[PDB]
Amino acid sequence: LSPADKTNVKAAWGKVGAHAGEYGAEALERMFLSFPTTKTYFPHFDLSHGSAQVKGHGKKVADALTNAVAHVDDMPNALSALSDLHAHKLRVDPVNFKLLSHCLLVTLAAHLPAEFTPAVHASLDKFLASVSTVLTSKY
Amino acid sequence: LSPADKTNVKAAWGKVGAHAGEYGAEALERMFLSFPTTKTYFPHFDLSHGSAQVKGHGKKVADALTNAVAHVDDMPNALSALSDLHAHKLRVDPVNFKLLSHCLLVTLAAHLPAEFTPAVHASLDKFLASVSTVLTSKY
Amino acid sequence: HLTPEEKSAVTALWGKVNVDEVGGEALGRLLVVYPWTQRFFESFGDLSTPDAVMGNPKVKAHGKKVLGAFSDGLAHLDNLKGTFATLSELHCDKLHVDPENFRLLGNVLVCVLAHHFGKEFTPPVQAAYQKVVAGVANALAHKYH
Amino acid sequence: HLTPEEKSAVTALWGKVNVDEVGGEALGRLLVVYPWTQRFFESFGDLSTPDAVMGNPKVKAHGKKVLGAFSDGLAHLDNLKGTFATLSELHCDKLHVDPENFRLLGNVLVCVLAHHFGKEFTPPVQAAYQKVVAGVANALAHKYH
Ligand code: HEM
Ligand code: HEM
Ligand code: HEM
Ligand code: HEM
Repeated sequence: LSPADKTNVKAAWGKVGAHAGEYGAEALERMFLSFPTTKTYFPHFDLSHGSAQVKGHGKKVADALTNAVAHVDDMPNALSALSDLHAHKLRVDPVNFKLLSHCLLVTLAAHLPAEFTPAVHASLDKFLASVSTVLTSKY
Repeated sequence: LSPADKTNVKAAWGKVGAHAGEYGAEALERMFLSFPTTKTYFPHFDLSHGSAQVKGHGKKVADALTNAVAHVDDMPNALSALSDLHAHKLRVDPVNFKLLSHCLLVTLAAHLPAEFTPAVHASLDKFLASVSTVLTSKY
Repeated sequence: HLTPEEKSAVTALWGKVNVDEVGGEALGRLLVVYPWTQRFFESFGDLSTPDAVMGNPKVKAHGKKVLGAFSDGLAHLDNLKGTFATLSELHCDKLHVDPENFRLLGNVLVCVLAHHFGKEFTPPVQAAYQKVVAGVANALAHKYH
Repeated sequence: HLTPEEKSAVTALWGKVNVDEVGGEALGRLLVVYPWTQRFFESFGDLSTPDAVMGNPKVKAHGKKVLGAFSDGLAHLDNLKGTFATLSELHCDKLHVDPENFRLLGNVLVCVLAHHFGKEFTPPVQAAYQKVVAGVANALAHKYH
């Protein structure tokens, strides 16, 4: 990412803070309702509204994204283990990362309408695209 | 790219050799016929079969791919100027890098029957996808 | 294909949409987030930076006409291929726009509805609109099939 | 959507297709080149290496059914929505296969025809076959739209 991109992402995710996991859970829920082809990857989950399993997984995703922002300059070594999990073991179709990235943007917009400028929208999209490239890099 | 993919790419591309320029001209011709939306990018070319200009541009595309093969480990710096031309100046829609990559695979299949195994097919797609990732990295 | 309680939440929320601003908002964000789309719009003038694009009189004007085509599609959700026949011909035969871009504009609109409507834009509301924007996207792309 | 000289080149080359082997070589190549697709064929057995996939007898057997479905498409080029309405339901509502993967199998089919026909698989012939595969992928995607 460019210098301006780094600044807009760190700033936006700074002002997410403790809400990180709550936001992650909402993005998974928006994903499961809008794109029903993604429910097949979680047969061992209660995918009903308010589900405790979705809340706990929400926080795991959020914490993975917080590490990514904190290691923006060395992203393939901050997410190395999750490419193995996502590509080799689970065989997650690459389109699905684009569906989660989009629901994660619809969440940041509904909750942070003051920070969700068109320039910050563009910075977060390149950031989630980069995260998506690293997690599909074992294909 | 994995060491096995590097060996497979070098094997295949070694056998192309002196005909690389001819094959690049065939790929461009196959793309204009199959995906006629790609022609909007060459309004200053004669795009008839055997056009001097398409042969000329075939050699430029091929010489760049040979460079990319000789620098597989430092692709981002070998192609950085081509990344600027195609994103900043030309504004080429990323979907178009997938149509030209497919037309290259079709050209190599038709010329190198013995060399175009499943294993070699897969390594060449990864390589052309790697080349497309760099050329669209200013987005 | 929307259920009665989907079609009623879709139509309910639209009546509260500032038809003037949201259209320009949606078109402006597409040009800044996916900069290759700018080459279709050269005559609109200065798209050099994010402020040049959002404050651009022709972008804001053209956005009213986009949102206005979205408004007519909701009314006729049972005949989109018909409503969008003339725009399909324009976008696919004259302009040569890759159908992947129809989906991206649909997805940028959803992000913008979420920006304005906030907590009123619920996950089940979003799933109903994601059905609308895909249906629009496929109606526009029919002249390629 | 095929000129008269297109439809005649398409038909002429298809008649020479080894119906026993091409469908298995195409399905086998989809699974090796795009490995996420292997999760839908879990019960076909050993898909652990490239050599396991190509010689896997369930892959060859199912490869003949896929090619059969394409022959049926070529015979009904003017009504593809109607010929594939049952297969679309299987792939879309039961199996939950993303429509992008339909384009990938069609493009892999085009690579395999070029492998087998070499010089005969001319650019004009390839462009007639691309329209067909696009035709078939859009018909299999109909139950989403
Ligand atoms: C930005 C994108 C993504 C991130 C950052 C991400 C991150 C993670 C993390 C951190 C885990 C848990 C690792 C652990 O156990 O410690 C995980 C598990 C998982 N992810 Fe993702 N993921 C992403 C996208 C996706 C998508 C798009 C899918 C499917 C549509 C998916 C499916 C799964 C599945 C099935 C698991 C395992 C659940 C279980 O069995 O416990 N992921 N992901
Ligand atoms: C693997 C993919 C590609 C490679 C390696 C490649 C390589 C090149 C090279 C080496 C040049 C010459 C630059 C110069 O004159 O210094 C060039 C120019 C160009 N390329 Fe590509 N290219 C690729 C894909 C594409 C695609 C997909 C499009 C459009 C669909 C495209 C459109 C152009 C155009 C319009 C020019 C400029 C032509 C001119 O003004 O003379 N390229 N490319
Ligand atoms: C997805 C929904 C879309 C809708 C509903 C839509 C709708 C429209 C409408 C109503 C017009 C004006 C037609 C007229 O009054 O003559 C138009 C023109 C146009 N659209 Fe779109 N469009 C969409 C997507 C796109 C995309 C994705 C692009 C480009 C990336 C695009 C590029 C254009 C261009 C270049 C014009 C002509 C502007 C001019 O020169 O006057 N459209 N569109
Ligand atoms: C143009 C593309 C395709 C065609 C023409 C096609 C055709 C067929 C046909 C004829 C069947 C057998 C129907 C039956 O026996 O009831 C079938 C089954 C199936 N297809 Fe496809 N298919 C296509 C693409 C795909 C893709 C991309 C996938 C997965 C990535 C897929 C996954 C399956 C599965 C899982 C089955 C069921 C296998 C079983 O019996 O256990 N198909 N397809």
